[PDB]
Amino acid sequence: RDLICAQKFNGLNVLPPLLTDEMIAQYTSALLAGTI
Amino acid sequence: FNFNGLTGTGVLTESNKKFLPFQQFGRDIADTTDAVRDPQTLEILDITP
Repeated sequence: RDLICAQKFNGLNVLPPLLTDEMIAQYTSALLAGTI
Repeated sequence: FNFNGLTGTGVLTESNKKFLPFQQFGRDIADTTDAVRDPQTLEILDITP
């Protein structure tokens, strides 16, 4: 958007998490399949 | 570049912003120039680091 692009030019940055929100949903299935 | 005393460094590209006839400058939320009108020929330009 505008704020996100504005801060990139100045020098600020945001980094992606190592574990994506898809692998997290794969851990939870393992934590939930074993319990049941 | 040096536009009427305002200097800077950045890439110049053809602009598409809807400037009013009397306007001369385009400023941002961080108070940094983004667009300007050439003083010799009448057009619009976009400046970006």
